[PDB]
Amino acid sequence: TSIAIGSAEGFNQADKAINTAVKSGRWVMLKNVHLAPGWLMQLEKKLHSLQPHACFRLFLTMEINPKVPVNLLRAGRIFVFEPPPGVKANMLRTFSSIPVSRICKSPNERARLYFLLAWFHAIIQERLRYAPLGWSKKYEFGESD
Amino acid sequence: YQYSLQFFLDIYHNVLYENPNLKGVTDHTQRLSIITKDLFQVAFNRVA
Amino acid sequence: SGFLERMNTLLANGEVPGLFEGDEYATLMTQCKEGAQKEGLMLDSHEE
Amino acid sequence: SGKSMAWRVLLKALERLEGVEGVAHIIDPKAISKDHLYGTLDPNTREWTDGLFTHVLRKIIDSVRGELQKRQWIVFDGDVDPEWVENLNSVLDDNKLLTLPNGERLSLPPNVRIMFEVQDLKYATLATVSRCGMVWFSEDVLSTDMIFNNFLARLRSIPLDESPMLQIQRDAATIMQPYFTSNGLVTKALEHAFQLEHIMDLTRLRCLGSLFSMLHQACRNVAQYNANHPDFPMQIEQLERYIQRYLVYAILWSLSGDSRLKMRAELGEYIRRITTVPLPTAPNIPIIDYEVSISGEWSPWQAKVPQIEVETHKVAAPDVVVPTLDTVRHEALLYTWLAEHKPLVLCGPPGSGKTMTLFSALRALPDMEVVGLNFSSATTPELLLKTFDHYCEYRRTPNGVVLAPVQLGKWLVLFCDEINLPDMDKYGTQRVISFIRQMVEHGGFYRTSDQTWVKLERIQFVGACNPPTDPGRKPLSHRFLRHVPVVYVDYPGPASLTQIYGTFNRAMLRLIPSLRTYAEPLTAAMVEFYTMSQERFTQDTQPHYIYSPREMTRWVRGIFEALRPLETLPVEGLIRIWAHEALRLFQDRLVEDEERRWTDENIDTVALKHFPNIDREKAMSRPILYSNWLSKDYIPVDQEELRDYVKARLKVFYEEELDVPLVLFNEVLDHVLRIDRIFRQPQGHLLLIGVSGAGKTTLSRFVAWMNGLSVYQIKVHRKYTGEDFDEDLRTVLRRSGCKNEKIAFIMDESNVLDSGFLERMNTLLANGEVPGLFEGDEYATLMTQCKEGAQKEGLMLDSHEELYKWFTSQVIRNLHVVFTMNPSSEGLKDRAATSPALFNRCVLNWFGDWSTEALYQVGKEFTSKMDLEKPNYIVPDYMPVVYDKLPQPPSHREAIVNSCVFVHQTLHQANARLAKRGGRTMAITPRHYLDFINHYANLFHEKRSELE
Amino acid sequence: IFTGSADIKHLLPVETQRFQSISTEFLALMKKVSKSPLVMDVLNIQGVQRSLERLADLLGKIQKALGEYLERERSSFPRFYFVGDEDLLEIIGNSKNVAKLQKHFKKMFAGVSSIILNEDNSVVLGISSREGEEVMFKTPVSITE
Amino acid sequence: FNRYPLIIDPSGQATEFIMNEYKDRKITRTSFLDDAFRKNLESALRFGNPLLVQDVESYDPVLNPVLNREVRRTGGRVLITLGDQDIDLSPSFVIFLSTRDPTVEFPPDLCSRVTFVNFTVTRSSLQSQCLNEVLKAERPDVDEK
Amino acid sequence: YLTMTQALEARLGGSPFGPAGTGKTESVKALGHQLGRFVLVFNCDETFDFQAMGRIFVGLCQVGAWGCFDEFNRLEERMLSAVSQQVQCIQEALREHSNPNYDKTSAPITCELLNKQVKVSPDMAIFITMNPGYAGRSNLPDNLKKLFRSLAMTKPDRQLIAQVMLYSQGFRTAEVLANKIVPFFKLCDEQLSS
Ligand SMILES: Nc1ncnc2c1ncn2[C@@H]1O[C@H](COP(=O)(O)OP(=O)(O)OP(=O)(O)O)[C@@H](O)[C@H]1O
Ligand SMILES: Nc1ncnc2c1ncn2[C@@H]1O[C@H](COP(=O)(O)OP(=O)(O)O)[C@@H](O)[C@H]1O
Ligand SMILES: Nc1ncnc2c1ncn2[C@@H]1O[C@H](COP(=O)(O)OP(=O)(O)O)[C@@H](O)[C@H]1O
Ligand SMILES: Nc1ncnc2c1ncn2[C@@H]1O[C@H](COP(=O)(O)OP(=O)(O)O)[C@@H](O)[C@H]1O
Ligand SMILES: [Mg+2]
Ligand SMILES: [Mg+2]
Repeated sequence: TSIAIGSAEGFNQADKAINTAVKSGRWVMLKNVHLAPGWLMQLEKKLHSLQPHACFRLFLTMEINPKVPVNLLRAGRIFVFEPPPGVKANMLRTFSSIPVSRICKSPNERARLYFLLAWFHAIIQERLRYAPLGWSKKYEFGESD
Repeated sequence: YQYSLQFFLDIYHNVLYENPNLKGVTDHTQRLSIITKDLFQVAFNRVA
Repeated sequence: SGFLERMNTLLANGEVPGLFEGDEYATLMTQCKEGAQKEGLMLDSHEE
Repeated sequence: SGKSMAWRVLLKALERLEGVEGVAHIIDPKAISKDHLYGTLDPNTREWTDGLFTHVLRKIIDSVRGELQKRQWIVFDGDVDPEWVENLNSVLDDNKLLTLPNGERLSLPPNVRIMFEVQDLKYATLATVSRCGMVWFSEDVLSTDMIFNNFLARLRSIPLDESPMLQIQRDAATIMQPYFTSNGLVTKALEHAFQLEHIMDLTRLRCLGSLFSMLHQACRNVAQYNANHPDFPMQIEQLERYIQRYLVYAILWSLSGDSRLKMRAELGEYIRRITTVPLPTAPNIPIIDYEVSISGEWSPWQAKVPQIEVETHKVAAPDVVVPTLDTVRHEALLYTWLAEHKPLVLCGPPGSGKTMTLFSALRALPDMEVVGLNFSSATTPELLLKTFDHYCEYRRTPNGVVLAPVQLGKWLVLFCDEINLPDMDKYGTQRVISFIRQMVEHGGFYRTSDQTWVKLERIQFVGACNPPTDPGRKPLSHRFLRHVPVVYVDYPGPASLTQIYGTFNRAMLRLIPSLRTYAEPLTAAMVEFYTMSQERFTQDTQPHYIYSPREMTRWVRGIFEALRPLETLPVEGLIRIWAHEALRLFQDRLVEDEERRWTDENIDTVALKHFPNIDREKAMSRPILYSNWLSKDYIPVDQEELRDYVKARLKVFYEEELDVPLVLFNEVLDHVLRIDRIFRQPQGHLLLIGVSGAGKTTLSRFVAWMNGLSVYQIKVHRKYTGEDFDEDLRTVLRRSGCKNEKIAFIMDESNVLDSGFLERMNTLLANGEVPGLFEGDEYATLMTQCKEGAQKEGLMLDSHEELYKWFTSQVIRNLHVVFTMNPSSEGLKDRAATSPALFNRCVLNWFGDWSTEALYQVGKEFTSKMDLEKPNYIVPDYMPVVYDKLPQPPSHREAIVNSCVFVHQTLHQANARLAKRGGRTMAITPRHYLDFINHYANLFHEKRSELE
Repeated sequence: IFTGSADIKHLLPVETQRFQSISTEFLALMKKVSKSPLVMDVLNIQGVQRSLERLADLLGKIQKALGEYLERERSSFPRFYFVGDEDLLEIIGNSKNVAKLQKHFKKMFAGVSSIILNEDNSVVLGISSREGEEVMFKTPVSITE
Repeated sequence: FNRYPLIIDPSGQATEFIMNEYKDRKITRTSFLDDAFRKNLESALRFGNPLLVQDVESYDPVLNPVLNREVRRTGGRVLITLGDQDIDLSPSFVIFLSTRDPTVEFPPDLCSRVTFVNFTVTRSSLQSQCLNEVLKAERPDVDEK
Repeated sequence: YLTMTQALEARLGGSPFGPAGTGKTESVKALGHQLGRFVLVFNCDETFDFQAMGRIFVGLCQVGAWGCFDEFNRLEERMLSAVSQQVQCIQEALREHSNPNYDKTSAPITCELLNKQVKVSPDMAIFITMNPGYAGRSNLPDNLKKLFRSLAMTKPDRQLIAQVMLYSQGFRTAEVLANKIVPFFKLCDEQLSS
């Protein structure tokens, strides 16, 4: 169950989804939780006094923001998502994200096109590291592109 | 970069009890070297 | 004996004509408007 | 620049040219909230309520009364910011649609024009600028000759009385005409005035608006003279002789009344060079020092400044004004503007006499009721609206809704004391100022409940403020200043102060006939020390270091109160009272020990300079303590005698109110005396500043119990909200206003859970009343209780207005507010804007933290039970002394207590080291020290008992 | 609305009865006007000013109490979602007086400003734009059927 | 302690230690955020039972008279004013405040009313913990001995 | 036209962005009018909350109309995140129309808006026009941005617009007039005072 956080109804839905999931092993993902720093503190206290199902997982999506409470950060395990360190890492991430059956369809030339796209996507993204020379501006070339 | 003591204790527990490099090792000295080496590796992997 | 003259009216009519007077009546009207709103009744007139 | 007249004239001209009726809806968008401009969607019922602009546009679209056949102009006269005008992006572009969050879309009809009359566009974005046709007006478009013609044309046609009055104006217009030509006297004076420095930014219309109001008063003066002389009305020769001098008089005050004396003088010589009007021939007397008598003669203002003798019971009373050169001039100028109902602002340093001058002028102007409003940084137009709800009624008239004072035949004056404190938003707009500009320029405002224009009747505005350069003060908008003449009220000079308080001292020293001779030296010492303190301590050091003649008034009152029940007193006794009151007024607010040391030393220096041949020790013994606890009278008290009395009363206090034992040290005895003084004064409010756990609340409750005052504290919790505070305010006001109950309302800074709490207290501290606190049934119940309360006092008061005034007077005399807050440099400076009454209506006592002397006395007193006697103790050659007055051969107990003081001071050093490294530190308080010595006594007894 | 939709009586029994009680006093005052249509006679009717003031306030209450009923009708013709509550009541309540419907078509349609009607106003012959351009329907729409 | 203790323990052994030490005196765990906190506080004050209150970062100022020991002894009764209700204070009452956030800042007024007891991990204690844990894993016979 | 129609085929929203006066809103309406769609423009502000946006979506979905939300970044950041859920569920419903397996003679496609099952017409679309250069505006969360295809509209082709408009109005020297009026406006922006 995926929930955006900003709405007042989103807070009510998040609590019900979490309460249902902790008794069934269901997964709950809450996105943009950095937009509600005050509610995040109350969620950390709620999670502390809880013994959910062994399969239950709670995912919190946020930007890297100083508004995120320290107490929540200590309670959870942090994973940083950022541009891949280089061309090799960028292209390995691309080939893992795209299912194999996607590349391996009937036209055999499809595989080389995906490689060219992966190389092109890596070169364009890596040039952003050179803020001014690679591109005049810091464009958000990303997964959607 | 906020890390509780339990997070490190989970790392320490992983090296001591969930270490694939200790599956067949029986010598205490060699297990200690594996534990010492793997402690630094898991600490970097989970924190980074 | 004045106690029962009030109860004689209350038992029969559910109301005492002179019990709420002055500020007591004004406060009663405010509470009745609040009370009728919780029942979903559009009553504003004091007589209503 | 003529922007308003340009579209008002065009609208009328198109009506005549085309036959189409022109209707203008003028809106001040920033005088109301954006919710009230466009509307709101209900959070729960999802019901849509129209805002002001949405209601007007929807009325035109619906066309119930033929609005689509008329020319409809919606003029947004006010500031443009992206927050509100970008809601009109789809209106101003080719869409011509007002889109609302409820999904509704309102099409702009072809007969509607959206217009924006503004002074600048420095906050508008390109999106707005690109979507609107621009007509630029320069100040050269409206020439000063045009403004002069308009004033003269109105003077020759519109009678001022409601014609013998018009005939006076017409003859006066002929006299003024030569000076109002281009390159005339007024034009040259105006150009020179812009070169001078003014307390506020100078604009042509503020000066001319003031000048034209004064000249209208001169026409009324001639008519009033004709009433006094029905036989011989003023002739043209006398009429000519009066107008020319009054015009010069009016020019000086309209163009330099907002400037200092040196600038007022300099404009005088410049006029003297260029004018041909006869002028006073005095060699070195400025023209601003002369008035114009109705006989067309210059008369010195000094002729109206007598050396009065004040009745001995009115010494330094709030209503008493000693006539000075500035007061008589300012009162006359205020009279002219007030009599014409012209809005005005008095500007000057806090305590310069702005309220005193305004209220003095209002006494000579009956049929005018003043209502004091105290602006804060959080003041919104809603504060004005509550005042309207209490003093005024809305009545339906055939021409629209009219708001007029409840009392008939009276002009109601809204006095705003801090008109330039309200918060300026990020786009340079103060909402309440825009609201006042609307009521003065447009004669009314919009009632947001029904979107209906309300017209004001018999309501005028007077503003007071500090100079805009002062901290927390913002410059007033030029669109508001063009309608408000500004007079600058400076601090009285050294000679003016000598005249004012020399008069008071002469009256107050008639209580003791043997002390009449010392009136002049007493005043001279007062002026010298006050001037030295005002120079020594300024707002640069601390935000509350403001010294004004208010301290001088309290100084004379304090001595007078200590002299009334006295049959006789030696001169040394007079100096002790004089020194004691100086310490209470100048030293109690000081933060640093160096500052307090300087004040203590210079009190002795000033006193002996003006009072030689006196016994220094009997008059200036450093422990200066005064009390009425050991006698009927407020006479000096010995420190040891006072200590025994406070211990005796603290014993009773433990058994009746609060069983929290307190250690009595010297600073506590001085503090309780200071709190006792304020509780015995009307509107006696306290601002106790110090570290938490220093006893500020406990001492306040103890002194409140000694003076018969009930202690009220609001019972805050996590769910305590604003209407909880309002209900708590109603409870305290009913008890002190209706039941005649003396109440010490003790409230901490932590009790302030919202900024709205202090907006209520800011009004309560200054006026003893909150205009909107009692509403609906609460007001009706209050009136019943006030009628019952006044009856018990033997007062025949039945009118609700009469009852409310008596209720306010009871709150003024009975309600005492004690504010406690920790010392925070940023917090204290910010606190002044939020609650300016905290720093000008409350007596500030800087308790601070416990000193080294206090720590030692607490330690030595608390360890008396301890067996710390070691006769064999050896005093080291280098003794780590932390208490400066620790005896030179310290004993073992003296060393122990000295070490106890050292340990507490180490934590302050320890916190500083972690703070300087970015570490997290927790406050060190006297309760830590009390915790320390408590554990020391317990462990010592426990360890000694176990060992034995 | 309170005559042409019998469902509203069950949905809002309070509102229906309230309107009928007011609708009675309105019709009673209408009958007096019919007897004496002279303006001065109407102006001299006892309390006629206060009667209308109460009628205006009371009718406004009913209007604000039909919000949930209006949200139900918006589903049956979803272009009503772009019409305000008061305008929708005018549309629903004036379903027989079609001439009053003309001003509301610009809110529900991109370029339909008015509809073309026969002399009876019972058949919609076509639609027209704000500039006068007309579209004549191939099969006209009958309002009677 | 003289002033009531405020406990800072991110790990949570101090909370357990306080509850172990006070079972015989029937200590109750509660929080400033719980709905029953006022009832629990009133019960602990009246019956003189130890009370442990968590989440002191959300401190309720209703404890201000309790922490300052503002008791009124009149008529053979020891009274504590909790809000607007007076309560008889039993001498066996004790209150512990706890937080799991070492980075929380308290206002100076709260700092003057409490005794700070900070449970920070020391290098020696962590060394003992890790030496014992590896002994348990690697030499279970030695660790048991 | 090419970028927005690619987003429409991908069942994504269009997000033209750029400074003011570049044709962002008019181009969206022009494309909608080209396709014969009912285009509704909304001037968004901070009062366009989750409940208000959802109700507007309900009307747009059932009618089959295009919603062009201008100044869309004037919404609060918390509201932008919340609205992203509604935009996503509509887009999933739109892809149900595009499924060849789905047959028109079946249960209508429906998405959940405001806890109600709302029918979605395949003709409806969502467009947002924004000036990302305006300071003080709300930043769109990434999960919302992935639902829109963005195109930079920064430099309008002024000389072509001037030439065609003057030629359509009947000016015989439209090419000469366009070659003068467009540089003249450029000169005024620089030669005249600021
Ligand atoms: N054409 C005119 N002839 C004579 N007097 C004029 C003319 N236009 C304006 N005035 C006068 O000069 C002043 C100009 O006021 P007006 O409201 O026209 O200016 P504005 O620029 O719109 O003002 P603001 O910026 O304060 O809104 C007024 O005293 C007005 O009576
Ligand atoms: N001529 C005077 N006569 C009497 N008191 C004066 C005179 N000049 C100054 N004062 C004193 O100066 C102070 C001015 O107070 P107030 O009118 O409230 O000042 P402001 O309005 O400038 O803050 C009072 O203490 C007042 O008694
Ligand atoms: N002079 C004193 N002697 C002993 N204890 C004191 C003294 N002053 C304060 N205390 C202690 O500090 C506590 C807090 O006092 P309070 O008046 O609330 O302080 P403040 O108002 O400065 O925050 C008291 O309840 C008492 O325990
Ligand atoms: N291609 C075009 N042809 C004709 N006029 C255009 C064109 N693009 C923009 N315009 C005009 O430019 C102005 C601004 O267009 P608009 O869509 O409101 O811009 P934006 O959305 O970028 O603020 C309008 O007058 C519009 O008709
Ligand atoms: Mg104007
Ligand atoms: Mg646009």
